Amino acid sequence: IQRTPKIQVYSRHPAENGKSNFLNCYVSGFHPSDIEVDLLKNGERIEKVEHSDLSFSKDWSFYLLYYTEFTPTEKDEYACRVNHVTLSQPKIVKWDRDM
Amino acid sequence: ILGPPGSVY
Amino acid sequence: GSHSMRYFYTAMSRPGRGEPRFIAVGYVDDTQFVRFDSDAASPRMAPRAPWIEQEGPEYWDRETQISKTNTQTYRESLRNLRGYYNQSEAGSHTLQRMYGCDVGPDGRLLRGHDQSAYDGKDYIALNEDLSSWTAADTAAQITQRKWEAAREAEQWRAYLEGLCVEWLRRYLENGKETLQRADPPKTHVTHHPISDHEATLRCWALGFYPAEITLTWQRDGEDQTQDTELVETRPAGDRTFQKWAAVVVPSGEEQRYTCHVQHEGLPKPLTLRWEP
Repeated sequence: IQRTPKIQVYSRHPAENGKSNFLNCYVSGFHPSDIEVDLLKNGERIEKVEHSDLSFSKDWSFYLLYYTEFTPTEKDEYACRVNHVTLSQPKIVKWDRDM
Repeated sequence: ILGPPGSVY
Repeated sequence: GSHSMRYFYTAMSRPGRGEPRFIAVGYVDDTQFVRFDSDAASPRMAPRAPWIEQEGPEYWDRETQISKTNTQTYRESLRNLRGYYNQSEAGSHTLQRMYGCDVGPDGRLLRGHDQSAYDGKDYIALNEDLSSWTAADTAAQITQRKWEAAREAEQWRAYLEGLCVEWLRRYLENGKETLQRADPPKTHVTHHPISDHEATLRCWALGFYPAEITLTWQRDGEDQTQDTELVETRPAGDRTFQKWAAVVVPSGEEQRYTCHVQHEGLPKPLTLRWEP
């Protein structure tokens, strides 16, 4: 079967403009495991993004955390861009400080 | 510590 | 109180792109502590938590060899499973296994687990008796017959009641400052006007471990299950987890709503409200 990814974009710590933090994109609930995840800083791909080791939930679906160190501002916009076999085009989820 | 190797499926 | 150890195996074929990848990861509760990946420059079982680092070469050697053996076995298994479902050699497929033991506060076995899935569908599971199997379909029945003939359930029961519980107990002692420490959620409620007559109340739980938590909203003491937006528990990246629950409320009715939080790190459930 094929399951489409859920996506949450958020910070490790409560966001404080000018303070160093981690930007997270959590992808989960998907199957099969092949997935493309990019973190964007104003539309542009951040180069050094790590991720967790592939694992999966009790319902067999996969999850991964992609994260990079960042320092949020009033200006900069952040997002996570996800591609998977279930999506006809990449999905972009904007970081929203309140979510 | 890991479980046991066993039968192929 | 209670604890679990689980291993997660994923074997994924990829015709034309080499042999199937095999990954194994081990957890105690929500803490990953080992990983093996057949694609690594030099494949070996590797530490992923500080408290496992003290295990000796004999430990790492055993785990690496088992995982290298599994790499080969799971490849042969994926070929068998393709055959069982009359599938093309051209498609990619996934075989997953999840197994391990649960123990209570006293370190005794509560129950053992061993389950597998093929392309994300349940395939075969060891029953709670640790002696018999439940096959999902006629393909899995073929596996069940092989496993019966090979006395696999006996081998699993011996592991689950033996090494699994013994080593889980050892890990819990060696990592006791973290594995046996529950961090309670830090909780707060935010308020976001939607319109002149409604607003979102979002109840936050942050910085908690382990992941298991319950966050619910009540209106006049009635649970708001159907009307609550509840996001999946998500990792912060520092071992802890985050979650929120949101409800849309009529402006001026905010005080009728209470957020209720249960977490093992809390003595008694928490009740909170929006505090303007």
